[PDB]
This record gives sequence, C-alpha cells and structure tokens, in this order.
Amino acid sequence: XTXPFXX
Amino acid sequence: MIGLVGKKVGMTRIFTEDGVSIPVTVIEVEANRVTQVKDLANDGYRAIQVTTGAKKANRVTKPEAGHFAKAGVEAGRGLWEFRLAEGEEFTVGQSISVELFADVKKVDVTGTSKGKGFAGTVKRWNFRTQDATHGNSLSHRVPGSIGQNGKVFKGKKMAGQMGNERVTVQSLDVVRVDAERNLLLVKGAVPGATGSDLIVKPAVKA
RNA sequence: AGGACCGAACCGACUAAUGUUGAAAAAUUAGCGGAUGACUUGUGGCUGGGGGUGAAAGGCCAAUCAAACCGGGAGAUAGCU
RNA sequence: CACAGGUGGUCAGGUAGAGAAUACCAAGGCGCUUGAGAGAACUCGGGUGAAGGAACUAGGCAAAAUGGUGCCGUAACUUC
RNA sequence: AAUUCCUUGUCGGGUAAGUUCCGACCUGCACGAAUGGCGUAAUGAUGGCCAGGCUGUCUCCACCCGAGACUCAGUGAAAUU
RNA sequence: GAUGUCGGCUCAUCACAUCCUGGGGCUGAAGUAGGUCCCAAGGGUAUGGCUGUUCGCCAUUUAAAGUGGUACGCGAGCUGGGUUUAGAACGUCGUGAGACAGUUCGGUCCCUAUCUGCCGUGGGCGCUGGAGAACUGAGGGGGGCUGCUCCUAGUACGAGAGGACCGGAGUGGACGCAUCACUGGUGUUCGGGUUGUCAUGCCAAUGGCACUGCCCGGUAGCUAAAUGCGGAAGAGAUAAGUGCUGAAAGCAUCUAAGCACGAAACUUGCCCCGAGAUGAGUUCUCCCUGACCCUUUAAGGGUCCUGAAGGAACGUUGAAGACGACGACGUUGAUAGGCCGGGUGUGUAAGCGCAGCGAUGCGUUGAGCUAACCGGUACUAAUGAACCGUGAGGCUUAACCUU
Ligand SMILES: CC1=C\[C@@H](O)C[C@@H](F)Cc2nc(co2)C(=O)N2CCC[C@@H]2C(=O)O[C@H]([C@H](C)COC(=O)Nc2cc3ccccc3cn2)[C@H](C)/C=C/C(=O)NC\C=C\1
Repeated sequence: XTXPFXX
Repeated sequence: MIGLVGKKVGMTRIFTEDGVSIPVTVIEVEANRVTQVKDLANDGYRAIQVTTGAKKANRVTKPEAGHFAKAGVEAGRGLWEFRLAEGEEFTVGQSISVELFADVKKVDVTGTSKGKGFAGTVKRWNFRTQDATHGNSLSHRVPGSIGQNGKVFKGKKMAGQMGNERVTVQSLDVVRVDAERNLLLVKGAVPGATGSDLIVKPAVKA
C-alpha cells in the first residue's frame, strides 16, 4: 500500500 | 632449443658500475641428467626426459628406480620433458649444465604461481568495488549483475581458486651465468615461491 | 530573575548502519533534542462508540479506528469468483 | 520464550574529577545454559594508511576532524 | 517568488565550466495587503547555496584485530512444494 | 488469486548501418589535412561543472570518447534522487469537500538458493591383470589497443607558406600476468614512551584494565603507489581492391581454362586447461609364475595357503588449503616445535655506583628485549605393526615362433 513492497 | 630445470633460491640486487640496480631472481640450475630419449619410431615425437636434484632411496619406489637404473643415473626429485629443435641430439646419462644458457641472452621462465586460495572478484578480476556508504546494504565487495532478464554465460568472471597454477613469464634478460656455482641470474621476478621448481627455456619470441 | 545557557539522571526520537522466518509483531549500536518547566512521574478517579478525547495528525480510545470490541438480528445480500 | 525490551521508591564507598558524567577499584555479585578447531570468499562491528583531498554522491550520507581551564581578544547587524 | 507555463527568462557575481544558489530587470501564464502585505535582531535535530579545516566519500583499494560463514560433536527449524 | 519502475552503481554480452586503429576506389586528391564509398567487429572507445535525470549545454582531454539489441540488459545484486500513498503550504479551478503529467519540504526497497545455469573444488566407477610416473593434443579458453619524439627528411611535393608515403629506432598512456630485491603501506603475536587507576606487602621494578588505553617506530607475511615481462614478428588461405596471360566476341576484356599479389577479420604462430578425446590413446618402469574341491561346466562358485608392486589410513606439517584435495616428512629421520648462533627491529634494560636538596643525569652499556626470517641442532613428537590391494591376467581372427 505504501508505494514499494511494503513501505 | 631445449631448456633446463632449476629451483628458486630468492631475489636480490645486482649493482653496476654506472650506478644501476638490477632486480634479479637467483635460480640454482644443478646438473640436469637425461633419463629417457624419445623418438618418432617408439614415441611419435623427439624429446628428452631429464631429472635433477636428489631423493631418498628409502622413499623412491621400485617403478621409478627401474626407470633410473635403465639410464644409469641417480634418482631425482622429479621428471620434465623438452622438445628438440630438429637438430639436437642427446644421450641417456648425459648431464647438462647451466652453461647451456651462456649465449642465449634471454629466457622464458615457467613456474607454479603462489596460492591465494579462494579469492574474490576484486582481487581476481580487479572488479570495481561498490560504494562503501550512501545506502549500500551488504553489497560492498559483491560482483553485482551476472546476466540479463536466462543463464550465466560460460567463462563468467566469478570468485574461485586464485593461484597455484602453471604460469610462464617471457622475455627475461640473463644477467649472469655462474657454472662454478650452478646459478642463473635473470632480470625480473619469476613465478612461484622460494624453493619451488622452475623450467628455464630460451625465449621463443626472439 | 529566566517557558535562560552547557550538561547526567529522567523524558523524548533528528540521522546512519544492523536486524527484517529479527534478541525484539518498531528494537539494538554510534551520535542527536529538551533537561525549573506549556516539565516529568507514581497511585487512584472521570469522560463510552456516530460518542469520547484531541497544541488537530483523521490522530488515540487494551498490538485493531474515515466510526472500538463481544454477542445477537444472521445461513444479511452477493446479477460476482 | 529461562525473550539484548519495558517496570515506581530507598541506600549511594575509594583515587582522579566541576559532578549521581567518565576510567580503574572496595563491600558484594557475576562471566550472560552449546562447545572444539580452522583462520577462504563474502557480511557485520572496528583499527591504520603512501600521494591527492569531496574529484564521491540526489546531497560531504557516513566517517574523519573540533573538543578542557585560565588570560588576551572578538565583526556585520541588533528589539541594546 | 514555497507562487513564472513559456524558461536552464535576461544581466551581473561566484566556478576552468553553476538547469541550483545570491543580487538586480519586470515581460506578475496565475503576488498582494489580518483565509493578512513588506521587513525583522534572536531562535531552529528546518530547506537551499558557497568557503576554511577534515578525512578511504572517491581516484583505488591494501593490511590487521575480532563476531559469523567453513570443518567436527550435540540439539534441531522455516517459508515453499 | 501481482511479470516492481526512470536514472545512477556494479557486472556485462551480442549485432554492424565502423567513432578510432587496419586494408582500398574515386576525388573539383599537388603535399599536409580532408570529402565520399567499399572491405573489415581483432582490440580499444574520457574525466568533470549544472541538473533526479537519460538527453543536453559548458570546461578540459583523447588515436577515438561509435550507433543499437539484450523486459527502453541488470532492484531474490546495490541505490531510491525521480516516479508512485497517507502530512503540510503556494499558485490555479471549485460555494465546498477536494483537485492539478503545476510547483514546494518531508516520507520502512523483505526473502537462509531446491532445480537450471555459472565460477571453483572433490568423491565414486569406468577405460578389461594391477600399480607408479612422464607424455601425445582431439578439442576448448586467454591474449590481439595505441599515442608522442627522433632518424629517413626539412628530402619527395610545392611559386611560396608549409610539409610526407614506405621503412627503422626509442620512449609512454590504458589494460593484463607474476613478483616483494628496491621504494612504501599494513603489521591488536616485537621494542619503547606516556596519562588515570587497581594490584603484586612496601621502595624500586612489573602486570591487568581503560578502542591495541592514547601514541612514536617496526620483522616476517600479505600488498601497490613499488619493478620486471607481455600484445608481436612470421606463416597459410582470403575480403574489398589491384593484376598477368587469355578466348568466347579475329579487337577489347583480371576469368570463363590457367597464374600471381592483397587487411588489426579467418586458420596457425604465444600463453593455460586438457585421453570421461566412453573414439577413454602412447611411452618407460615395477609386482604376483600356489593346493584342492563342488557343480544345471561357465569370462562359474567356494575352501586352505598366500597378501606382492603399491595405495590408504595415522602422525609431524607446508610460502597448499573453506572441507576434501595437492606437496614435504615420519628414528636408515631436520617435518614441526624447542634449543644454540646470527640477523632484524626497538634504542643505552634491571641492579649497583656516581653527581644532584630533588625531579633527573652520567657510567657499567648500542645495553636489554627480540614474533612469523637465515644457518644449524634429534631435546620433544613424528612407534614396531595392522588394513586395503593378490596369486600371471577373456574369446575370435591374422601375422610371426615354425620369414
Ligand atoms: C508490481 C505489481 C504487480 C505486477 O504483478 C505487475 C506489474 F509489474 C505491471 C505494471 N505495473 C505498473 C506497470 O506495469 C505500474 O505502473 N506500477 C507497478 C508499481 C506501481 C505502479 C503503479 O501502478 O503505480 C500506481 C500509480 C498511482 C500509477 O500512476 C499513474 O499515473 N498510472 C497510470 C497512468 C496511465 C496513463 C495513461 C493511461 C492509463 C494510465 C493508468 N494508470 C500506484 C502507486 C499503485 C501501486 C500498486 O498497485 N502497487 C502494487 C504493485 C503491483
């Protein structure tokens, strides 16, 4: 959700 | 022409009158004795098998003894071969001295390189180390990419054994020949460590 | 004198690295900030879910929050897999 | 979890020190419930470095450096 | 311009070279006066830029001390399929 | 019911529509230097400023700073500036919530590699009696870059200015291999200085701890910045291209017959691996020359005797090494350690004495200590044995013995 997995 | 087998004693410096220092590698080329002469009728090629040094009688096996007894020569620490230049002729038991290199003026030395063991890509292939900072995570001295988006080609420069292999350095200058001491001084560094065996042959490049 | 200064305890959490089936379901190490105050902390008490509280971020309300959890309506409905 | 975490209060030695910092010690209590050996790549945590010295890089990230007491001395600007 | 699309605007300064930065010009695509305008000493783990010093950040890595990796004995997982 | 992304870093690989180097044709090619086209992919092919950038501009170099493909190569390899969440403002649109390929500050990149593949390294069996060594080289990799200066020659050329091909020599850059004699780095296993503190009863002398406590030096080893070598010449067959002779076509014509030149490409030449080259090779040497039995009688089975050459294991070990492996040695012995001597490094120990109120200084003294180095030395450990491995090595055919 946060951009790249899992930022 | 044919060469000779010797031992690496070490390196030193030779001083000239004009004020020059020559890095030399001392090589002890003792009397090399022939143990077998090969021809085209029985072997298919012309060559000689020589030995040098000495060995323990209590440690030399009977198969090797019979090979030395047939030539009427004492056992040595090994056996090497050299090809003949279509005009050379030798005989079993003939002892060759370092005087053979009295007028060659250049030789190509061959030896077993020192052993580095398991080496990396920076040491073995001079790869460029990545950034030690700026975010690098466990990838400081790693190779990086090894292919594309599906196999690693053969001969890929990777880590592995480095050294302990046959290496030959070419076009070395002969600085001095002392048959009274069974020595040979060649300008420059040769492969291998002190106490290793060296194969010395005239320079083939010429 | 001081929401004053440097700086331990104490309270915080700016950077980096490590760790990321971790020692740890948010920490460790090296530094960093405040450190008589709008400070911090112990014990107990009050505010209850379209409500509370909020120096406000849609933040917190028992590792869960653009409407907590438990049970029930309930085998909700699902023209979709 | 026999978990590098968290948990309020009281007692507060010696040398150096401004100090409950820090270092080494006392009383006292521990060596952290797998070890032995070898001494490769690579990783982690550190030490040093020829000449050059930010050319690195998104960016001086990180690291290095500065670091105390006393005397002298101290600019622009200023709400003095 | 924390606001400028055109645009790295133009001039100057700084650099051997500066799409950033500083100072002027206004041609303000699309500033503007308490959803405040222009300045402002001081403060800031704030944002951008230039210097001195400093350094393995880099040119280009080299060696060393330790914890793992490696071997032996004991105990003995995991995602996945 | 998931194929993660611009650029950068690292690592690359292929193509040729070739940037440089090489070989040629035409030229409005005098020469120098260029223009265009053909052959050619062997090798080589910038650092920096600004910007997240690729790109681009600029500065300064270079023989040249090539064009493209490889998921606009490469995030189970790194990065996260950009893109691409939640926070917060400016401008702008909207009554507003909020929004904008507009801007601005800030903002978690996980995975212990099963298979394939690749880099390295071993075990097993096989190669037809077994074993110990040296080789042949089928084949496969590595390497293949280039500038400047001088001579040739200020000659050829050219009105001058200016300025060569061919050929030769020397010296460099980049890359690569090896090496540690030199110059140096490292040297927490050497020596010394020194701060605080504790202890060894105390003085003196030492030691522990404080990043090796902080520092100055420094052996061996490793090592580069250090110093030696290397790219080739040559050969064969060729590309574009140039040709000789020569007909079809009475001439002409490089070609159809025939013949000769021709490049960093190609095949060799140099370096390395290499007979698992199951097509398993060659050569030299060494070892074993028993007695029986059973039997669906054969490349048969079993027993007693025998145990070779040689190997393995064990042990001391290595400038060999992750483990295996490889190398050396094992009392008929210098393999390791220790010991002796030397060297090296540190820099004049301790104790005593002397001068000084003392801190200190001087003499004994270039003393003492001294790791991995050098040359020696059986003091210690490397034990005698045992184990594995056998007992003459198939059938057919041919030629020889008995050409
Ligand atoms: C990796 C993956 C699945 C793989 O199996 C398969 C993938 F690899 C395939 C693929 N993906 C992409 C391209 O191809 C891709 O764009 N993304 C993968 C990483 C995140 C990013 C993404 O989606 O980011 C958007 C972001 C707003 C997109 O912004 C746009 O403006 N998108 C856009 C532009 C258009 C333009 C024209 C017409 C239509 C358009 C539609 N959309 C946000 C952050 C979403 C993130 C998310 O869901 N992450 C999960 C990851 C999934």
